[PDB]
Amino acid sequence: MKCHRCGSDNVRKMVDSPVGDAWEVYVCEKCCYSWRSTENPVVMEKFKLDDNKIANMGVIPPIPPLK
Amino acid sequence: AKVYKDLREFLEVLEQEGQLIRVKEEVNPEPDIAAAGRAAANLGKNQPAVFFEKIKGYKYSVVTNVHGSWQNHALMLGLDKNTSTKDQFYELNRRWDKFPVPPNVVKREAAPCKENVIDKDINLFEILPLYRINEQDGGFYISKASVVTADPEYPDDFNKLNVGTYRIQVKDRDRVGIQALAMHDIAVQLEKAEAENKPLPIAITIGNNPLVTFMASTPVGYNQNEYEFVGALQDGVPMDIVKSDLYDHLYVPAGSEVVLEGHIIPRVRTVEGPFGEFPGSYSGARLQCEVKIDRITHRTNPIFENLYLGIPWTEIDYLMALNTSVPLYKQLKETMPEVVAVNAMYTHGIGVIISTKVRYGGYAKGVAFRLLSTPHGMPYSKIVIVVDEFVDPFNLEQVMWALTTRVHPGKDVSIIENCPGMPLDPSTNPPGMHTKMIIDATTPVPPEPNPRETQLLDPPDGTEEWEEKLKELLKN
Amino acid sequence: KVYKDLREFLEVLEQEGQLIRVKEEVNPEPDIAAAGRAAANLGKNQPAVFFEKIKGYKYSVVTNVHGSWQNHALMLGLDKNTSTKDQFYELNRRWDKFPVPPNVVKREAAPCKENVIDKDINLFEILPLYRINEQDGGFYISKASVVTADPEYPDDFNKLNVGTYRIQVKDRDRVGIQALAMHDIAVQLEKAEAENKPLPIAITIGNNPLVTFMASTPVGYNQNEYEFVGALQDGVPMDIVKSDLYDHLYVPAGSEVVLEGHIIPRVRTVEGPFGEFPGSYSGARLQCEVKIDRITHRTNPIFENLYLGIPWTEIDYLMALNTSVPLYKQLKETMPEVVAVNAMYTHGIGVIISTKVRYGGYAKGVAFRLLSTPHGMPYSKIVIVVDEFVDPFNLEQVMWALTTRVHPGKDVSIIENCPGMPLDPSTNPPGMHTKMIIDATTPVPPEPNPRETQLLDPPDGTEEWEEKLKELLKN
Ligand SMILES: [Cl-]
Ligand SMILES: [Mg+2]
Ligand SMILES: [Mg+2]
Ligand code: NA
Ligand code: NA
Ligand code: NA
Ligand code: NA
Ligand code: NA
Ligand code: NA
Ligand SMILES: [Zn+2]
Repeated sequence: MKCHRCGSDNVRKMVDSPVGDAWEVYVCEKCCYSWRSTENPVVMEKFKLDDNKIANMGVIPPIPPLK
Repeated sequence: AKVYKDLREFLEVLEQEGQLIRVKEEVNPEPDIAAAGRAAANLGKNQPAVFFEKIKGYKYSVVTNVHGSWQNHALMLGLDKNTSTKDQFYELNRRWDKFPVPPNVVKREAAPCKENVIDKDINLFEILPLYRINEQDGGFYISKASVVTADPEYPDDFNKLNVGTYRIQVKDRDRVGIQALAMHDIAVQLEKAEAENKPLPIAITIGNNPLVTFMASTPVGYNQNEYEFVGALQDGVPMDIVKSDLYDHLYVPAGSEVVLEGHIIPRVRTVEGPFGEFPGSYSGARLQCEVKIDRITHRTNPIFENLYLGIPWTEIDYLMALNTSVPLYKQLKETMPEVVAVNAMYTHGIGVIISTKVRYGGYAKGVAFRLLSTPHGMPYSKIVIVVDEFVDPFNLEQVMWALTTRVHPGKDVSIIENCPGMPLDPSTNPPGMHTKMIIDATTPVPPEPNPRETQLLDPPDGTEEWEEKLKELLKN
Repeated sequence: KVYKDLREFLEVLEQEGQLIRVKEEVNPEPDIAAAGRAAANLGKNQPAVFFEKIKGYKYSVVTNVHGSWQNHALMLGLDKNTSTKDQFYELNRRWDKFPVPPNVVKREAAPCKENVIDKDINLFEILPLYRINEQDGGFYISKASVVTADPEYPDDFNKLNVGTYRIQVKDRDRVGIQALAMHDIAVQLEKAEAENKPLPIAITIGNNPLVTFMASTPVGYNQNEYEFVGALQDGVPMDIVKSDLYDHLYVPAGSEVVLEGHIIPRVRTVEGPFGEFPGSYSGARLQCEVKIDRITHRTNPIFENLYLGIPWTEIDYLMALNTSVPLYKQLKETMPEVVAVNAMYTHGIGVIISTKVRYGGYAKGVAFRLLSTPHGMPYSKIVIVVDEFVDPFNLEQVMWALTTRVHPGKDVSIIENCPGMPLDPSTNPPGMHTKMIIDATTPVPPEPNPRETQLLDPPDGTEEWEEKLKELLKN
């Protein structure tokens, strides 16, 4: 199984449905993208990610110096 | 009149007034909870809150459009469900002046939010029916949430304890991501913590008194405690708070449905978003903070108070309509009594219209300067229009008149580069920084030269009586 | 050292070698002005000069009371050689004691009530009036603390305001006051003139130097200046007494002269011209007239007047710190990131602000607050903002911040048609000037900055090498 947003295989199960076998939830762990086993997600080409975009992504808020 | 101690009391009133409907059928969370929220706001007027009793995978329930109408907004203040907009603005304007109303601290046994405690394997999904709000959202989000943090430098100063609203992306069973925007109070405390590489203790509350959620989103000063404002808006009745379990200096509402006690991991950012925001567009993914949940307290059968947001005038736009204008009006009026009213209902205050008397020439620009040096307006307000005392800033028809007859773009329009901005504004090309525009739609006052005649016409003599004589003649 | 009247302060000035006596008789016209200009021209340690005999008059005069840092320090009860920044920090502290209710005394206990003039009124009998600058329109009363009360709320002691305004003598019993539109007195005058009713007024002369100090201080409308005097006296309340003719009007108990009267409503006459602090004559305009109804004064009154003109006269010393401190406090209330504010130059028309930049563009927000403050909205034309570590009082460093941190493409902002000050001779539409904000701060996110602007950490041993060099030089 691969991630729908960045295509990495470092994806794992996050949680099971608290009641029965309704569904599961998976997480990328390379880009934090999570999704439910029921909803088949199709990430728009605008919102996909690679190692390059995550590198120069910009932080909110800035990290201060250490003193 | 009616004051609420928990979200449940308010929901009962909403149902008694026909402003809440129950979705008794089970419904899977993905496309539906969002759709019902959009449809509820799309109803136009008298929009009710929708209560989902059963969700496909989860144990508990959710409610979506709690704040999503003027009717609910009026009932929140204890007013008649049909109280007008201008009536509510005046009621807030009055109660606001009771500001310091010390909250009432209660014993832990008396707080419903402490009924249940989770300390072993932590799982948000066990207690919160998490769902996806918009299709391309990066994950499951907690939009309506009141977050409590304390100043690391002065942890005993109750005034520097701040509660505000921030969007939270669930990233694991026990970890979430918070948007600590640079211009909000929480970032001030986060910087103090990260400057020493120390975590920042935090408490995330869900399902509160509608006034608490209201004050959370209100841009009051840093040294002003929002719980003390709740007591004022309750017309002097103090609200009930209890001390957090893991962190003193941290106080949460006693009647919260869920409380998440944890800490912000310092000097760490991960991929948060994307997320559909109030301007009606997706906000791009950025590197934002993560918080680790250390313990969960919640009421039996907890209720998930979440909201839908998107193309404007969703639930969030009603929430922000008056809580943004009132403190901006009060903040300006403190320095400049000539200010009459402030309208900041549009796009969360990115557009502000101010009505004021012009004490002396150019005073309108000075008012705009004050608005642009206020906690909220400095980073948020991009377009500031100033009109005369007699123009209703909430009547866009009149504002359109002031623009066409009182604005000389040679002098009355001023554009300032490289000023503080808000990144959620999808127009800012240097993101989080926008060029301000000030429009002085006031009539010139000395010593500003005015070769033209701009005084308004006094109505003819009998206009007052003729209105009655015409109305009387029409009754035939 | 706390003073209850002008005489106690003058005694201290003489004990410290900061007051000289002109025992010889001297003509009032060319001399009192020349002595005032010469006194400030001394450069440093400028003393106050006390004239014992004036050609036509009975009593005496004092000029350049506030006209030096030495006198300014003795005013605060500090050592005569206390530094500028030391005094600035001392004011920053006493300021936070703000509400210090003054002490009301019985009429018999007030020295200013020793003599009363009720019959034919003549200012020249008691005040050695003289002309300050050659082309002045007449004899002027520069240093004077004027007391007025709000007609709408005459009982609210907070809305009682005392400030300094220039006064041209136009007859034995009538004078002209410059009620500038941006000052507090104009707010009260408009309320009175809107009903064609006179505005009660009390003109005091020769006061505690702290009273003269607070008069010229741009505090808020709802703040009483007498309560600030108690704060600057480190908690010692000052003494006030009720005016004879008008209740709601309180004057200092130790004043040399008190002129009780009223502003004639809806009337303007030819006032000026008058040489002002920018070093130029201010043109003649139609300004208010005041009718003197009664005079109370101490026996052997002393006329505390000042000379002003090409800058750094006595007035420039008076306004140096009383303008910077309230601007710093007013800014600091909303924005804790502000470090210090320098507004000593030409009465605050130029202001330099030192601040931390919370987030990108915050420097412009600080400038916005300064331009929306009681004194900076109409006065401040050029606002330079520098980093936390730049001393806004060290123009050398400010010049460094300008040359290395200012990109005129973005950092310079010019805004047309903003509130202005008519006394600034540059305003083309007079009383209305275009503001200029200069962001000499280092860029902070989210403002993009591709360049390296961080400052160099000094080499390792610089601390010790400073000592080793000083020791080697002692040979
Ligand atoms: Cl015309
Ligand atoms: Mg706050
Ligand atoms: Mg005043
Ligand atoms: Na808030
Ligand atoms: Na606070
Ligand atoms: Na205009
Ligand atoms: Na006052
Ligand atoms: Na004053
Ligand atoms: Na800069
Ligand atoms: Zn991924």
